[PDB]
Amino acid sequence: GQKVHPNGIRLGIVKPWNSTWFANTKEFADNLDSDFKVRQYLTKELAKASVSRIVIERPAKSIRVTIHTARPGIVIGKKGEDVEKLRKVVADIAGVPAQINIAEVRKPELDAKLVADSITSQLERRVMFRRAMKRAVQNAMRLGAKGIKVEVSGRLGGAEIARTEWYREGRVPLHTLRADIDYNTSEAHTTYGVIGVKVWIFKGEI
Amino acid sequence: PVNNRIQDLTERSDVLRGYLDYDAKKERLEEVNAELEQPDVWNEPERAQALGKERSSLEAVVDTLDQMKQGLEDVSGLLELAVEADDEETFNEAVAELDALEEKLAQLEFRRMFSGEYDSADCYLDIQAGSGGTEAQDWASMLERMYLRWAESRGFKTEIIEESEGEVAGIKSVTIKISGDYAYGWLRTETGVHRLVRKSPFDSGGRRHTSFSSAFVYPEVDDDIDIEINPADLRIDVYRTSGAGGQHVNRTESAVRITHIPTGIVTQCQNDRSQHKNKDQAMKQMKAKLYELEMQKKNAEKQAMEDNKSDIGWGSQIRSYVLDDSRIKDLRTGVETRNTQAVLDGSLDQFIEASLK
RNA sequence: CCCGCAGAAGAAGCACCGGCUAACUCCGUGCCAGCAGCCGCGGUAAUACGGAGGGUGCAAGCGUUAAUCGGAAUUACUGGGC
RNA sequence: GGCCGCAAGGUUAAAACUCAAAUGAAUUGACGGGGGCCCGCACAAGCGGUGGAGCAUGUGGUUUAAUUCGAUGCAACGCGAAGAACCUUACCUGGUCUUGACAUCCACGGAAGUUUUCAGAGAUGAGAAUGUGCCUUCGGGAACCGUGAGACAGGUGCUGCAUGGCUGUCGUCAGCUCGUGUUGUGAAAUGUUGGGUUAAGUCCCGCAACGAGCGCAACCCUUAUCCUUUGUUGCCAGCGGUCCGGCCGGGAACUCAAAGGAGACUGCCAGUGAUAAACUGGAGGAAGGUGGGGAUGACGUCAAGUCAUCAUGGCCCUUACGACCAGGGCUACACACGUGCUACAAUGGCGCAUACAAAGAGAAGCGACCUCGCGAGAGCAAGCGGACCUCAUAAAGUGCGUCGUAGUCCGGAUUGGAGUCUGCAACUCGACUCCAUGAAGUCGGAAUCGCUAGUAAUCGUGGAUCAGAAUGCCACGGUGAAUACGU
RNA sequence: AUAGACUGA
RNA sequence: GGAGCGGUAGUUCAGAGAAUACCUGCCUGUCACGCAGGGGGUCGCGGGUUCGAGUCCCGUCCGUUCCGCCA
Ligand SMILES: [Mg+2]
Ligand SMILES: [Mg+2]
Ligand SMILES: [Mg+2]
Ligand SMILES: [Mg+2]
Ligand SMILES: [Mg+2]
Ligand SMILES: [Mg+2]
Ligand SMILES: [Mg+2]
Ligand SMILES: [Mg+2]
Ligand SMILES: [Mg+2]
Ligand SMILES: [Mg+2]
Ligand SMILES: [Mg+2]
Ligand SMILES: [Mg+2]
Ligand SMILES: [Mg+2]
Ligand SMILES: [Mg+2]
Ligand SMILES: [Mg+2]
Ligand SMILES: [Mg+2]
Ligand SMILES: [Mg+2]
Ligand SMILES: [Mg+2]
Ligand SMILES: [Mg+2]
Ligand SMILES: [Mg+2]
Ligand SMILES: [Mg+2]
Ligand SMILES: [Mg+2]
Ligand SMILES: [Mg+2]
Ligand SMILES: [Mg+2]
Ligand SMILES: [Mg+2]
Ligand SMILES: [Mg+2]
Ligand SMILES: [Mg+2]
Ligand SMILES: [Mg+2]
Ligand SMILES: [Mg+2]
Ligand SMILES: [Mg+2]
Ligand SMILES: [Mg+2]
Ligand SMILES: [Mg+2]
Repeated sequence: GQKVHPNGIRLGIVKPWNSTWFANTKEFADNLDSDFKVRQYLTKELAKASVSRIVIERPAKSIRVTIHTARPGIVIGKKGEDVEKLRKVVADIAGVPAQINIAEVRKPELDAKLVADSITSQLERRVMFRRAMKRAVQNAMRLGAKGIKVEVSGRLGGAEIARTEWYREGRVPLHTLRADIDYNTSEAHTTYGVIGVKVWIFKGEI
Repeated sequence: PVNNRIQDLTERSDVLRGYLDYDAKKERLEEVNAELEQPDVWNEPERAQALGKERSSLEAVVDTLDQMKQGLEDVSGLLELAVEADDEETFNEAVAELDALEEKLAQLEFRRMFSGEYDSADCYLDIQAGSGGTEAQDWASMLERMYLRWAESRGFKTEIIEESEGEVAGIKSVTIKISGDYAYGWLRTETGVHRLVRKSPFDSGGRRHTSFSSAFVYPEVDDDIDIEINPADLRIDVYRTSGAGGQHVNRTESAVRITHIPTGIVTQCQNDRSQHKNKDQAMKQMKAKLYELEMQKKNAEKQAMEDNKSDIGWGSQIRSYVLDDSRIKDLRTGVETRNTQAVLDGSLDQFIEASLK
């Protein structure tokens, strides 16, 4: 039937949070909305920058945004111009002084978000779904992932009846809480509808 | 809003001009005046008087529409002099004149729907399920419910004459009397087979299925024969009783034979020994036969209209009810209504108005 | 039959494109109109209906119908079965 | 038609027409009122309910200008809705607007703004004053309001049978598959079957299978025991004094608070078992065989639900299917159904006195004390962003008295009058209080539901939504059973 | 001992 | 034409009741069957007797019977 979100079920055990700050009931909603606006802006500008995830931390009267990307060069820009411009807008949205830092996600094949984004981009460019899924699985296994599961659902190939396909290699234990299961989703807006892509990556336990 | 009412009546007048083609009626009047103006028309008085009455009929529509546009101009001018000068008296006067124009226009609007002797007679609706089985019976039940609700909205009386309930669901056949002013004229165009396209609830697989139900509207008739035979139209001849006494030497003129002079139907009675009783029996039989003749005259439609009743099945649809996609459409009139819900309970007048054409 | 004159000048259409079978998209329709040698297509996102663009096969011919044989080893003598 | 026969009929034996199949063997599932072996409050044994009454709430139907839309066997019906007087609102009536309520963008005019009248139910419209500011290459403008474009905005409009995402369900059922090898012409089979065993495709052994993956189990939270830390706002063993009140002096004992560890592992003993797996007991231990509870829901099934959280292909409307405002409706009522609350009383109603809980919330908020009002509450005014203050007397229970089997000193529906609170505004249509009245109902037909232990039954308490509006939902503890021969 | 039937995309 | 019999729940039958029928609620995935709870006509139509009428009496429609002959 329905499956629990691997990140949510492992939030306190073997996973970190994407937002780490303490706030009372008065400013809890305001901080959440500001973080949502900051993430929406950064994702839109850095969509071509291969940003795996964004971590927003709020020190005393400050906001430190760490952007994990597989292409640090484009995000940083020449002489830090791009990150400085991003820092200005993030500070404007948050209302408190901002500090944007860039982290490098080495081995981009072993990242659920990057694989899902790549598959959706290929599907939008009318690349065969089976070819994209097999290549993604083969790359992850070659790089050293202990297991990967890729699921693509929707009107595959323009068929009037939607279907769900999935390829799994290695071990992908979703019932082991001490498993470092990296899970992420993405959607591709094709000419026939919306196609959803889910990626599970198992990189070992503990 | 009164100016909008003026425009609405202007729209009604303009479309009524197109429907009744008063310009074409004037075109007919063009050659009507050719022989009426000249004195060479009373050689055949039928040619003269009939054209004179036809000219009045043509000019009835033509002049009323002319007075309609002229009246609308007058109301617009009066309201311009009223509202701008704050003359509420003229403001109310133009409304009354505008109402009078609507009455004149409505007369010609009702003229088109005036057709048939049974136009004002009470209508009788018969709905019988067809292809679709139980689902067709349910469609028939859904069909009669909206007809009853439509009749109630129009104020017409509803009387359930008979209903043969379906074995599983719905009703196989219903006969309902709808009584009201021009009830037959309103519902005479709802005759035929209606197609329902929806996923069958009775089907286990839930497949999209098509069902058919009929709707036959027959008008109010006299349904009674009170013809009284005439002695001048009857010839009575007495003769010897050939049966039960025709052998004996002594025979009396107890046997009678009554022959209807106009029709030619012969009737003879020899049972009783009294010619008067035999005459009475022959009178009853002959009058009964004449009663049958009038009944057969009424039954002429029962062998013609029943044959004209198309089979309740594929290819006989007059209106399509696509509930799955919400695209109810009358193929005869080419009218498509997206709101399935309204047509399912009332608002059938939308298709009726186009069907009056 | 040959020799001269003039001028590209006087000269290309038919069937088909769902599979069998070579050739794919758009638009209109909506179990209607219709197609169809068989399987079948059409009930609101049709390479099967109609039109257009493109293409395929023939060509002063192209398709349909009628008739025979073949495929049919499906009357088996060559050459079948209970 | 011919022949045979007493007859029934037998024997020889077509054609028209109709369909694209009919048929044999074998394979995988599914099913059987076939067989064998098992499991689950599935029956069986018990306890308490519903179906009868009143009321609350949802739904069908009817009505209506509208009674907005969706959810429909289990798996819809106290459902989306964790809360419709206005708003919400998507519906109706009426009055209005049309690059628009909401976005980008061009040009022009303006700061923006802050106050007063003005006619309208309001939208809106007509004014009148006030300021006319700030960065400033002082060159600009920046922002924020209007005007005129027109590319565009907008839709809770249709299709969940085009879709993403999320969810229900079989079902926490134990199953579902793959690689290679092998068998069969093939669909397929094996593994995954079989003897045990288990909650389990759990484990052992055998075996043309050898291994692997998703499933089971474990890892996670919580509870039951102990140790180590820390001792305040929590605690009071030893004391000191004290108004006797942990109240101060004190103390780090204990309860407790939150962090790290120990502990449970068939680890050990006996018996059976195929020298295996396991099971039946036993010791010790707080806990014994998964100690209890929760989270965790495999391949797939229902074209299951949601286009109305959202996104979304296509289709549809654009001076209207868009937008604003006032009022009304969603609360309508000849009926039927579902889920609940209160009762039909003595294991009880009422009056007086007196004990024992847990959990949670609080700053446009929780509200102490005192005074006033019979009461709902009103006035004044501490404390608390909290182990500190407030919400905040828990009730059932125990003692005494009374009622004495009656439609009653049961029951509190309905109605009349008078008020309090929120809110612009309780008429439609809120909650609560006081006086007055006192309906059915005396244990409920066919039928039907839940539960195996701190469970059922019963008693109170808190929270989300929320200005106000719970018998619903979510959570917290107090007393506390009966029964299970068995399939 | 009793126990019937599920139209048609 | 004469002599009798009748006319009552939607139907068939008793004298205002029974069976069938028809509602409502159950059972069932749904129907049927089955279970449970209900309602349904004021006696064909008129008059008269009667304190009192479906009943008794008369007339009338309505259907059922048998007879209606001898020369
Ligand atoms: Mg080809
Ligand atoms: Mg098309
Ligand atoms: Mg041959
Ligand atoms: Mg053969
Ligand atoms: Mg013969
Ligand atoms: Mg039982
Ligand atoms: Mg009840
Ligand atoms: Mg509703
Ligand atoms: Mg909808
Ligand atoms: Mg409202
Ligand atoms: Mg309003
Ligand atoms: Mg669906
Ligand atoms: Mg082989
Ligand atoms: Mg197998
Ligand atoms: Mg298996
Ligand atoms: Mg076994
Ligand atoms: Mg296993
Ligand atoms: Mg084995
Ligand atoms: Mg023990
Ligand atoms: Mg588990
Ligand atoms: Mg569906
Ligand atoms: Mg639906
Ligand atoms: Mg409601
Ligand atoms: Mg109310
Ligand atoms: Mg607290
Ligand atoms: Mg009382
Ligand atoms: Mg009573
Ligand atoms: Mg149990
Ligand atoms: Mg609360
Ligand atoms: Mg509240
Ligand atoms: Mg409790
Ligand atoms: Mg049958």
